[PDB]
Amino acid sequence: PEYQNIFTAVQVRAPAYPGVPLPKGNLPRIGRPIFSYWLGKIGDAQIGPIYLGLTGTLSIFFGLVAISIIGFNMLASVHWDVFQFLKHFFWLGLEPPPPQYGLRIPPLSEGGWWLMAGLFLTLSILLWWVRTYKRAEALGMSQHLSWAFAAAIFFYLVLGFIRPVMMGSWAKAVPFGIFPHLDWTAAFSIRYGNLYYNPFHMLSIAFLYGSALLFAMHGATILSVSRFGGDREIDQITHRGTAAERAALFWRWTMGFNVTMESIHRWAWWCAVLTVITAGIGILLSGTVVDNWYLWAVKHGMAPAYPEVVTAVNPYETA
Amino acid sequence: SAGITHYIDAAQITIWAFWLFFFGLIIYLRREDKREGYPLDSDRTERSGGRVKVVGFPDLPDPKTFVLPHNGGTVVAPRVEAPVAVNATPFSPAPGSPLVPNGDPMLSGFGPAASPDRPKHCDLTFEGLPKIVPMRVAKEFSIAEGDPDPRGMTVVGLDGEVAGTVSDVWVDRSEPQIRYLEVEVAANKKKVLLPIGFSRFDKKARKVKVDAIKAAHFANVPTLSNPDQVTLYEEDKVCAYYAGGKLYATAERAGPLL
Amino acid sequence: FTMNANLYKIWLILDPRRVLVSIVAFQIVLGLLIHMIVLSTDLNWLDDNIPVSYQALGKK
Amino acid sequence: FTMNANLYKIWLILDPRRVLVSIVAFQIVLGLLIHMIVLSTDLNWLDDNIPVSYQALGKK
Amino acid sequence: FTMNANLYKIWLILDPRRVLVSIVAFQIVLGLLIHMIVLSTDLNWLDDNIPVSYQALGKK
Amino acid sequence: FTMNANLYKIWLILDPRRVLVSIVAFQIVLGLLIHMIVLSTDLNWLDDNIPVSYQALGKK
Amino acid sequence: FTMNANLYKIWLILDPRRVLVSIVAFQIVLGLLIHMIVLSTDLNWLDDNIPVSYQALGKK
Amino acid sequence: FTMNANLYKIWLILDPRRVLVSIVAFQIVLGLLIHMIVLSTDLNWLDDNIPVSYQALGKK
Amino acid sequence: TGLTDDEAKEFHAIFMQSMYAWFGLVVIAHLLAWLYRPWL
Amino acid sequence: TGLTDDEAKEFHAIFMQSMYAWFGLVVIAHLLAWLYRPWL
Amino acid sequence: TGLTDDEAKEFHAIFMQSMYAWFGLVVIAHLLAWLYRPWL
Amino acid sequence: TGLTDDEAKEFHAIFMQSMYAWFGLVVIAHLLAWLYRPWL
Amino acid sequence: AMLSFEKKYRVRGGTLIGGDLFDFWVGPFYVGFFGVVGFCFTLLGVLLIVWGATIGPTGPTSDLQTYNLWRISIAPPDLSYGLRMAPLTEGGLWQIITICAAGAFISWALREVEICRKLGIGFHVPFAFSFAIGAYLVLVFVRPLLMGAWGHGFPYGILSHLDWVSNVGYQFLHFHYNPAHMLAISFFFTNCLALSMHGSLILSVTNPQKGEPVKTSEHENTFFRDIVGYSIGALAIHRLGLFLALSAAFWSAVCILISGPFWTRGWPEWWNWWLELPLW
Ligand code: BCL
Ligand code: BCL
Ligand code: BCL
Ligand code: BCL
Ligand code: BCL
Ligand SMILES: CC[C@H]1c2cc3[nH]c4c(c3C)C(=O)[C@H](C(=O)OC)c4c3nc(cc4[nH]c(cc(n2)[C@@H]1C)c(C(C)=O)c4C)[C@@H](C)[C@@H]3CCC(=O)OC/C=C(\C)CCC[C@H](C)CCC[C@H](C)CCCC(C)C
Ligand SMILES: CC(C)=CCC/C(C)=C/CC/C(C)=C/CC/C(C)=C/CC/C(C)=C/CC/C(C)=C/CC/C(C)=C/CC/C(C)=C/CC1=C(C)C(=O)c2ccccc2C1=O
Ligand SMILES: COC(C)(C)C/C=C/C(C)=C/C=C/C(C)=C/C=C/C(C)=C/C=C/C=C(C)/C=C/C=C(C)/C=C/C=C(C)/C=C/CC(C)(C)OC
Ligand SMILES: COC(C)(C)C/C=C/C(C)=C/C=C/C(C)=C/C=C/C(C)=C/C=C/C=C(C)/C=C/C=C(C)/C=C/C=C(C)/C=C/CC(C)(C)OC
Ligand SMILES: COC(C)(C)C/C=C/C(C)=C/C=C/C(C)=C/C=C/C(C)=C/C=C/C=C(C)/C=C/C=C(C)/C=C/C=C(C)/C=C/CC(C)(C)OC
Ligand SMILES: COC(C)(C)C/C=C/C(C)=C/C=C/C(C)=C/C=C/C(C)=C/C=C\C=C(C)\C=C\C=C(C)\C=C\C=C(C)\C=C\CC(C)(C)OC
Ligand SMILES: [Ca+2]
Ligand SMILES: [Ca+2]
Ligand SMILES: [Ca+2]
Ligand SMILES: [Ca+2]
Ligand SMILES: [Ca+2]
Ligand SMILES: [Fe+3]
Repeated sequence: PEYQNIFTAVQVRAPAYPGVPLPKGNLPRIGRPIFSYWLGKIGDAQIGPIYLGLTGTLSIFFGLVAISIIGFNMLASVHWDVFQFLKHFFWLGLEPPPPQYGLRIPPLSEGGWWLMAGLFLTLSILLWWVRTYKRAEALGMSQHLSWAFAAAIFFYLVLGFIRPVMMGSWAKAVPFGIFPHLDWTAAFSIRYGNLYYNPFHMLSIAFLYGSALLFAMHGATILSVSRFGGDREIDQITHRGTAAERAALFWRWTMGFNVTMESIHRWAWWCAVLTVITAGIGILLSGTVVDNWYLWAVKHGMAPAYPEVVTAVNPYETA
Repeated sequence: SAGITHYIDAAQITIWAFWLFFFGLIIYLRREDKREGYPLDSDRTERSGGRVKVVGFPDLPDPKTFVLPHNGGTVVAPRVEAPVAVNATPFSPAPGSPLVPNGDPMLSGFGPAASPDRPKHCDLTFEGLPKIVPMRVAKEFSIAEGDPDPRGMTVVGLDGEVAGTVSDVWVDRSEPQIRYLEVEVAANKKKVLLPIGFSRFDKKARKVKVDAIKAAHFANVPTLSNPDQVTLYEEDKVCAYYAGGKLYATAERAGPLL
Repeated sequence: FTMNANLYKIWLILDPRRVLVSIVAFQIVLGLLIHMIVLSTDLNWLDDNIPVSYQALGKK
Repeated sequence: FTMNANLYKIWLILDPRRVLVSIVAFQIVLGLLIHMIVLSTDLNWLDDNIPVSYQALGKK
Repeated sequence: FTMNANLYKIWLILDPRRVLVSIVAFQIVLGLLIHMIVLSTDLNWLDDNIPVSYQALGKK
Repeated sequence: FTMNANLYKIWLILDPRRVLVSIVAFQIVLGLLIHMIVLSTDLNWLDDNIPVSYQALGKK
Repeated sequence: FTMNANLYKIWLILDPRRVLVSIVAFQIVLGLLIHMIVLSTDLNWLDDNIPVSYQALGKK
Repeated sequence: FTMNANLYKIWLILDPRRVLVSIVAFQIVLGLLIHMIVLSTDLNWLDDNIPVSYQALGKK
Repeated sequence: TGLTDDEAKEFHAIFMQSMYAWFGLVVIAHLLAWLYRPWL
Repeated sequence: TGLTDDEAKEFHAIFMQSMYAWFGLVVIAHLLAWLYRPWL
Repeated sequence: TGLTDDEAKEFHAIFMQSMYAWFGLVVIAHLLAWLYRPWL
Repeated sequence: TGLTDDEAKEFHAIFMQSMYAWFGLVVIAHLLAWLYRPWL
Repeated sequence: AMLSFEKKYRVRGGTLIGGDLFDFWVGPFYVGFFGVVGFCFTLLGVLLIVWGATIGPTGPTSDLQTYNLWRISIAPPDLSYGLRMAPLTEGGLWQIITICAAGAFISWALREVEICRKLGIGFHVPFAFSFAIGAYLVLVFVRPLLMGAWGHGFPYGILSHLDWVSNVGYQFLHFHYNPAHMLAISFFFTNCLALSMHGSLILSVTNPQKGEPVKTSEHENTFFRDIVGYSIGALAIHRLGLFLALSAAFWSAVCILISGPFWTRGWPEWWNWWLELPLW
């Protein structure tokens, strides 16, 4: 346990905290809290209780159907031979409906199960979003999490709702497969002229990167200032403290400007939530609005120019 | 992004739609980034930026209103805070130059040892009891089954010499954890609190190593008003004292290495 | 409802509100599911066969 | 109508507020999802048959 | 009836809340994991043999 | 249970509850696991020979 | 058996409950493992050969 | 117990409890790893040659 | 738990009526279904 | 656990009759299908 | 632990027995199994 | 550590011995193996 | 110009090299030894990067030489020179400029170091920033070195360094199958999943519903305990994050390094070791 506020050297335990009182109508928490010395050596040790109401139960049950369907077909292709199942797991996956069905409901064989397990996974998330909304207002909390989770969901549906349907073919939808879905994103790009030139795709990376960047700063800074109680952000947001009182000066002296203990968390939010925002878009545009982002770039004089040390002929025009 | 445009299409009709929202959001943020600190104090080096300006690109925002919980006051952001005090003299009449700590920098309360006057009250839990308290009050808290007990270990010091021995540790009701250590200085025989952040463990020799300040410095550590609860005011002024050591506990530290 | 007699005792050990929500939800999926698993196979009644093709008399 | 005399009590164990707005949504999606399913595949009341003129005299 | 002799003492170490709940789950999933896999199997009933293809007849 | 007589001792260190429940699970999965594994390559009464005819004959 | 004349001392440093539960699993896994690996290439009595070919005899 | 005279001292610095269980994990893993690396290439006794294709030859 | 035999029993019938209500509402669903397009 | 011998034996009994309730309703289930579509 | 020698045997005996009920139950299962489709 | 010279010797003896028990077990298989497909 | 609470922190000392000399503040920034250093690299490179836009692929009069930020590019020398300095024109610029990158990045960290040394804060930030720099030291030094050619580096072109990422990527076919690459990716995603979660919660407890007080850590814990059960902890997240962030980069560094020096075949194929396992 090296102390750079990395691992809690000495842990202590108190009676299982059954969460704070909820409002009327909200079922009582369930689950006997557990304690883990190891886990707790990372952060908190106590576990649960967990809430589970209508939306919750309706969700945990819903999406649990999709997962089954998927894992089922997977173990199905392997001819129910677990041996080869745990072998080709990565490869195994529930493929979408063939283009010879458009959007029509295909038979369980040719793409059916996918669609089904899809809607069950589509609503499973939409429903889960409400589940979170019910956990916010029940605690007088705001909906910053729902707003974000929403954004993510946006891009999630772009991969099936808004784009595929806008294309008129369930073929342009990601498959239920660890590896095969990697090929999806692998093919999509190839199909649309290289996402490197797709504007939104870049903007989105700036976030996948920025995101990682900030937390690398914040998560760190808070620790570096964890000495002066820099982890207790809440009472810091209310009445500024010494932690946040030097915590900024650092950044200020280093990069010139800075933000407040609260402020930053707002940047982080928009630097992360905006990630998928530029995600669903960059994909909502591809296939529909644009078809070849390479020529699209050069069309606007984007694509860089390189000398010609290597070039190939074209047997088509020739022959 | 080109100065002149000869091509028009939907893809690009949405891109700019973003940058506008972006150029706007970045401002929204900036505004918030000024709810603590500004306005500035001097003019050592005339605000630098592509476009100077009086106080940044975005005008200061409107004071937000924070309703603390029960039995609490109210906070506003931003707020007009009265000027602080500097117990240091300018190393040079030239702007920007640092300020040398007067007297013993270990307690000059400047820079590393310098801490703002936090509310001379105490943080509480959801119900209303002082959040951070000593185990001598936390009748429920016990050392994790297995993890070695701190209560009884001898708190060593920077120079190595022993400064005292732990008599108790302060746990946190709100967030189960150990935040402070009720250390019993040998010199003054007083009882000062020790922050986790500076508290290091050596379960082998039953000690709580500290590179912050020397064993002798543990003597005049910002005392606490009520030994049954730590005040936010003092709490922040506490662990700040140790910080000084991080840069004053030895002339060599502040001194260059090369 | 004959066996209902002895079955009444269950309420004393399990929270009634649970078996209700767990089931009101359990049926939700099952229903949305069946019409689905069925409409996708045995008979896609909506637009697979009868009635009068919305494509034939439709598209034309 | 038989069990009708004994179901009003359903309001002593299930808070109304939550059961109302919850379903208000329950249905919102459901129906918003029906037109959905029916429109994509079953039949396309707008583009399928009539009025044939809009796009027959439109696409031309 | 044979084993039912001393098997009552079981509930004395195994809570009923446990069994009741897990049992439902197992028997639920387990069951669905049968019509399911078996369905996908030859003896399918929805669209395998009979009702003999009427879709083909009625549709067109 | 012949030599199992002396084994009585096992209970003090092999917690009852745990041993029973846990073990009850191991089989649950295995039971299916096996049936699945055998059902895979050896012989598949579900899709191998008869009395299955409705599947193939009934289809075409 | 002799070599074990002093082997008793083991239950003094090692934790019985642990050494037990551990092996409880190790052989549990070692076992399912082997059957698995052997049944893979060596002799796959399932789909490998006779007694009968319910599949090659019954299928065809 | 030849070297048991001079090397006894080893246990005073080496915590008996750690090295014992630690080494245990090793060898068993080394063993399972070896069989693995060997059975795979050198000769896959399970699948490689004799006794005989009882399986492939015996079946078909 | 958290209830006695009295309040419990009552719940058993009241909901039971609505329960079979399902077995009935869905039995009429099938019986009229099997009538329309016989399955199997 | 959480109970004594008394409450224990009572549960087990009713709990059984409820289990044979299944086996019978399921065995009769299998059989009805067994007659219709013969597996194996 | 948490238990003593006296009930150590009682839990021991009740559980051991049942275990053999399944061993006989399933051995029989593998019996009708071999009867139907012989394997190996 | 956590002991002395005397007690340390005791463990060294029981441990060491039973160890050969293994090498003895290993070699015999290495050799019963080398009997079969003498690798190389 | 200082913040309402800046003056009382601008202490003298805590310098690594020649501090007293440059020990001062220029506006909201700090200089010191490393302060001047980085600058000496900034303009010496930033301008060279411009000189590249000026000059161009072949010449300043060429038709290739452009100023479009998108088309701008500063590619390294051929793989012929390997570990040799190529003509400033034919790869020289990149080579030199890059040497300025390390001088800027590293110094920038070192500068942060003593900066923290003054605030008596933790050296987390810099140590964290190290990884980023380290990752760079891999995409230009480590990798190229084990490849025997400074030409293996990536072009300094806003969009130009994307192609270098496409080729080197496909150079191993479907670059999506890289173990380290995948792993790393997960982290980048987890991280973003963390931010979207952390930042959100804070704002959701310090700015609750209308007519509501500022929630406490008492809620935070319950909140995530009612949606998924467990709550990592206050600083825990600030730990977890820092972890993900670094881990994301670390595993990535490995990701590209292994690609080439430690593997020439196609990544998709590497996974075969799992297949050719005597178990299936
Ligand atoms: C990591 C693997 C590849 C790589 C793959 C990608 C991919 C894939 C993408 C980028 C993208 C970007 N990359 Mg790159 N990039 C690499 C290494 C670098 C290095 C480097 C020093 O090593 C730099 C400076 C950049 C810089 C950049 C930005 C121009 C652009 C925005 C990213 C972002 O938002 O991050 C988060 C951080 C911030 C927003 C804050 C700071 C970043 C600023 C905005 C960028 C300034 C760069 C500037 C033009 C350099 C000259 C400065 C002079 C003083 C003028 N890349 C390596 C070789 N890079 C994205 C893009 O759109 O490219 C066109 C994109 O999609
Ligand atoms: C492949 C060739 C055959 C075939 C050959 C076999 C063989 C051979 C066997 C089975 C067995 C089983 N088969 Mg079959 N089976 C076939 C086709 C099928 C089909 C089908 C749809 O086609 C189905 C659905 C099944 C279904 C089943 C299961 C009913 C049964 C597995 C029980 C179990 O896992 O207990 C798991 C165990 C436990 C949960 C707990 C342990 C049991 C203890 C003793 C009792 C519990 C005590 C407890 C502590 C007290 C509290 C009580 C409650 C838990 C609250 N078979 C084909 C035709 N089948 C097995 C069987 O019947 O065993 C009797 C078996 O050996
Ligand atoms: C390759 C050609 C041969 C072959 C050649 C060899 C060779 C050569 C060797 C083996 C060995 C082994 N083979 Mg072989 N083997 C073949 C085919 C097989 C097949 C098979 C399915 O086909 C199997 C399952 C095995 C299985 C095995 C293992 C039994 C054994 C490795 C044990 C081990 O790693 O312990 C791991 C170790 C430990 C857990 C602990 C260390 C032991 C100590 C001394 C005892 C523990 C002390 C403890 C502190 C006291 C507490 C007691 C309890 C732990 C509580 N072989 C083919 C036919 N096999 C090895 C062997 O058996 O040597 C004797 C060996 O050297
Ligand atoms: C598959 C072949 C047939 C067909 C066969 C069947 C069969 C067979 C059945 C249905 C059933 C349904 N069908 Mg149909 N159906 C077909 C085509 C359709 C089409 C279509 C567009 O083509 C549509 C829109 C529907 C629509 C529907 C739904 C109205 C209904 C789903 C009920 C349900 O499970 O709720 C899920 C359940 C619940 C939410 C809870 C359970 C209800 C309880 C008893 C009441 C709640 C009590 C509560 C605690 C008290 C408070 C009340 C309020 C919450 C305040 N069918 C085709 C033609 N359909 C089911 C039905 O409606 O039976 C009556 C049914 O059994
Ligand atoms: C065909 C193309 C291949 C491919 C080929 C490659 C190749 C080739 C590489 C990667 C690399 C990476 N790829 Mg890949 N990749 C593909 C598809 C993907 C997908 C996807 C969803 O499809 C994802 C998420 C990723 C993700 C990633 C990252 C894990 C990794 C970049 C790591 C990093 O953190 O560098 C962290 C950052 C840096 C090195 C830059 C250092 C930052 C410096 C110190 C700061 C700059 C400051 C600046 C000067 C100031 C700006 C301010 C201005 C003054 C205003 N790839 C496809 C399949 N990928 C790279 C990698 O593995 O790197 C290890 C790599 O080399
Ligand atoms: C695991 C580490 C994560 C991380 C952490 C991190 N980054 C950091 C820090 C930390 C802790 C800082 O403290 C520092 C910072 O912002 O301090 C205020 C920083 C920083 N992270 C930055 C960028 C950055 N980080 C990235 C990634 C990450 N940063 C990781 C997720 C990425 C990418 C590619 O995803 C980028 C682009 C900077 C904003 C900043 C460091 C700024 C700095 O020190 O700049 C020094 C140099 C100059 C200003 C002048 C450069 C001119 C040279 C003479 C020429 C060099 C040429 C260059 C190589 C060409 C680039 C061309 C491209 C456009 C193709
Ligand atoms: C074509 C054309 C017409 C051109 C015109 C050109 C013209 C006019 C030019 C003149 C203008 C000029 C020259 C401008 C130069 C401006 C320059 C050089 C600025 C240099 C500064 C610089 C490189 C800054 C980099 C900043 C970056 C990229 C940061 C990335 C991370 C990020 C999103 C930061 C924003 C939010 C902040 C400040 C986070 C830091 C931060 C973190 C991370 C905490 O954890 C924390 C905890 C508690 C309190 C505060 C903080 C805190 O501030
Ligand atoms: C009165 O007493 C009271 C009641 C008070 C208290 C307590 C009573 C107790 C505690 C009674 C306990 C009874 C017990 C504990 C009986 C236990 C017997 C056990 C646990 C026996 C376990 C033996 C396990 C052994 C010997 C395992 C050996 C495994 C080996 C050698 C494995 C080798 C594996 C290899 C080489 C695998 C290779 C993998 C492949 C083949 C894939 O490699 C190619
Ligand atoms: C003082 O207060 C007093 C005590 C008076 C109480 C007042 C009480 C009141 C008002 C109480 C009201 C209670 C009510 C109204 C309760 C109503 C309850 C109902 C209607 C319950 C209905 C239950 C229905 C059940 C449990 C149905 C179960 C169906 C099952 C298990 C179906 C299984 C389906 C399967 C396995 C389907 C599989 C599909 C395939 C085969 C495809 O899977 C592969
Ligand atoms: C007042 O106090 C009172 C009277 C209440 C005390 C109460 C006492 C009570 C309630 C006592 C009750 C005791 C009971 C009921 C005990 C029950 C014991 C049971 C049911 C044991 C069941 C055991 C089932 C077993 C052991 C199955 C074992 C299967 C094994 C180990 C299979 C191994 C399989 C392998 C390795 C398979 C490999 C498959 C391949 C290798 C082919 O996969 C590739
Ligand atoms: C047998 O299984 C057991 C019981 C052992 C359980 C084990 C299960 C396991 C191991 C499951 C493993 C699952 C895995 C590995 C899944 C991996 C999934 C991956 C990698 C997915 C990747 C991407 C998926 C995407 C992008 C999915 C998008 C889905 C969409 C957009 C669905 C949209 C659905 C819609 C719009 C439905 C609309 C309703 C209709 C069709 C009616 O509207 C007309
Ligand atoms: Ca595919
Ligand atoms: Ca049929
Ligand atoms: Ca058959
Ligand atoms: Ca066979
Ligand atoms: Ca050889
Ligand atoms: Fe934070």
